[PDB]
Amino acid sequence: SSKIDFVLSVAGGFVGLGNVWRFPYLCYKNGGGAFLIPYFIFLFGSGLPVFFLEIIIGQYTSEGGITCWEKICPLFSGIGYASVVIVSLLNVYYIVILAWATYYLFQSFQKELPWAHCNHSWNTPHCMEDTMRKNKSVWITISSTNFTSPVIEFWERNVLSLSPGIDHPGSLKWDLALCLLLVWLVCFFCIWKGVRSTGKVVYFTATFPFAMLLVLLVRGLTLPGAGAGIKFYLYPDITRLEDPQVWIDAGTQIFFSYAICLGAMTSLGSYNKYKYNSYRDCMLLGCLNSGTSFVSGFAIFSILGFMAQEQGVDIADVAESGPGLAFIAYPKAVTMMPLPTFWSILFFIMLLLLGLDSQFVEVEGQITSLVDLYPSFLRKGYRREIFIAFVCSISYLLGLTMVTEGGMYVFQLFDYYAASGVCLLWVAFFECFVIAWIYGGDNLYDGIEDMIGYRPGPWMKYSWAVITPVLCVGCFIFSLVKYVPLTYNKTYVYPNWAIGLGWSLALSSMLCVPLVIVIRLCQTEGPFLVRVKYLLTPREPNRW
Ligand SMILES: CC(C)CCC[C@@H](C)[C@H]1CC[C@H]2[C@@H]3CC=C4C[C@@H](O)CC[C@]4(C)[C@H]3CC[C@]12C
Ligand SMILES: CC(C)CCC[C@@H](C)[C@H]1CC[C@H]2[C@@H]3CC=C4C[C@@H](O)CC[C@]4(C)[C@H]3CC[C@]12C
Ligand SMILES: CC(C)CCC[C@@H](C)[C@H]1CC[C@H]2[C@@H]3CC=C4C[C@@H](O)CC[C@]4(C)[C@H]3CC[C@]12C
Ligand SMILES: CC(C)CCC[C@@H](C)[C@H]1CC[C@H]2[C@@H]3CC=C4C[C@@H](O)CC[C@]4(C)[C@H]3CC[C@]12C
Ligand SMILES: CC(C)CCC[C@@H](C)[C@H]1CC[C@H]2[C@@H]3CC=C4C[C@@H](O)CC[C@]4(C)[C@H]3CC[C@]12C
Ligand SMILES: [Cl-]
Ligand code: NA
Repeated sequence: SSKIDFVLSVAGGFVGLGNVWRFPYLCYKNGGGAFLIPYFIFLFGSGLPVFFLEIIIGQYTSEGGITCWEKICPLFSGIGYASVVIVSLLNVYYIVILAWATYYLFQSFQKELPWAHCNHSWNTPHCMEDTMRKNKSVWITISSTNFTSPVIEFWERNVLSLSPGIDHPGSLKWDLALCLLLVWLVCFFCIWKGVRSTGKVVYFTATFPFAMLLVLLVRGLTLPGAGAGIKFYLYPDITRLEDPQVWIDAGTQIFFSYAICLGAMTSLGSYNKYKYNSYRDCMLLGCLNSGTSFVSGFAIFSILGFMAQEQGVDIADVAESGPGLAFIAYPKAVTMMPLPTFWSILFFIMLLLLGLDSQFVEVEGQITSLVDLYPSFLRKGYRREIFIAFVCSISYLLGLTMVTEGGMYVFQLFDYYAASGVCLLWVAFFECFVIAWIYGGDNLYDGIEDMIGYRPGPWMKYSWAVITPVLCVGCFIFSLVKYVPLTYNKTYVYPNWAIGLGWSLALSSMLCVPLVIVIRLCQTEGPFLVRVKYLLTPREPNRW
């Protein structure tokens, strides 16, 4: 029957740019092995339980993020508002990764891939072919004067034209701005047309990324130096765990790949029927998502090991410890691959297919949720379409700050602060806090038992009550006690203003929870304690 195999292909995609592009870069920046220990702890202690929580709240209440929270606990409706703010910021920068992929795809159509060789305008006199780096280039006859990879030069110089600092915004790169518009135009048209159902080709869309990843994985494993990369990736370095960043990055990557804390999962749960075994699906899909990231990591690290031994440099220093590692490692593998142009086109098409799907869903979700806040006004037939255009246009302009020559720096701030980090922990802690301690985890378990058919094991409630709170709060405090500034590629120190601006992006979402609480307390009438009590009590969430 293969009912199980059918649902995964049809349900929420278990691959995204977070698997292919966010996970490898965060791992690498944090050491290969160490990152994995907090990552798996978070996956089982917070990630999977929160994922299931969001799906079931949505299923129990039959409502999306903003409205579901109001039913479960009225005073905590701010969690839904915060999720919308986080989604709005994510949509602005997630599409920038796609604009880079589109640029690489246009570049790919040439007979010779630009990143493959070094005789080009962007290339510095330092750049040397990687085969040459080991052979007579590095401290052999003339000592290596900081020689660099053609692929790295293409990314930093042709694609990014990286400025010295966020302080120099530089010129708007017209080519990346046009690529961003193309990605945005596709997004608007698919959302406006309402092209959300692709029953016949959903299979190709699901299979294509996995097939491409398998080819990349085989290429890497067959590449000399793969074992060293796999060891770097697999073997943990404990000293790293003593740093707050590895924990925050690992736990948050779990939250990122899962789309938890964005209000997407509550909405997906709402679509599910009341009597559905969502618990089985959440476990399968969450494990598959994490499994994809874990396996993709083998591919990328085997290539990094190869690059490290060709160049003759440490695996840690071979490629960027920043967003853009995928743009260096995977393109290099393609060059090694026979018929490179063909593989490059496929990889960037895959990157595009994974990202676009996610972006369409996220932007539709943002727009729908925003329309729902004021439905009568925004349900006029023209007005919804105008709203979609407005959201797409405003997000495109903000994205323009990131397609400038100093825009990579702005992108790193957005990736670190806007939809990841303390903001995700804050929303997750609150979702777990309210369900576990206000609504009552056991009370939810009565409802889950009715919906799923069987009472769930003690793991979900313990995670909501203790493990997720302790992991989220502990990581937040640890980061503050041992504070380390965001640094781009390990060598760039962000100005103090930039860190404050990044904090504001994190804070805007975070502040929504306390601010709404205050608004609710004021609006309700009565003695303070009575107000709090009424606001705490659930508004008929069973909806039988
Ligand atoms: C998300 C939106 C609404 C608010 C945040 C926008 C931030 C992240 C973006 C938008 C414009 C960007 C700025 C663009 C131009 C400048 C002036 C320059 O001399 C220093 C960099 C600086 C100051 C950038 C910092 C990052 C920046 C402020
Ligand atoms: C805004 C809508 C119409 C989409 C526009 C897309 C077009 C006009 C943009 C987006 C990506 C751009 C390309 C990006 C890469 C290259 C390869 C380079 O060696 C020559 C320029 C060229 C060929 C650019 C030409 C203009 C371009 C194709
Ligand atoms: C609706 C609102 C948020 C749109 C805001 C668009 C802003 C964030 C984007 C769009 C166009 C961008 C500008 C394009 C060109 C320049 C000239 C350059 O010498 C300084 C940076 C600057 C000034 C960019 C700053 C960021 C910028 C102003
Ligand atoms: C929502 C509640 C918990 C407020 C939390 C605010 C805390 C966690 C945030 C908000 C603003 C942040 C500060 C913003 C700017 C700077 C200057 C620089 O030296 C980095 C640290 C520091 C000092 C940040 C530390 C953490 C910070 C103080
Ligand atoms: C409870 C009912 C009345 C809904 C109230 C929603 C209000 C209180 C919430 C929802 C969205 C929230 C806003 C979302 C955007 C931002 C980010 C930054 O620019 C300042 C805070 C601010 C402005 C928030 C303030 C509080 C806010 C306006
Ligand atoms: Cl992940
Ligand atoms: Na994706």
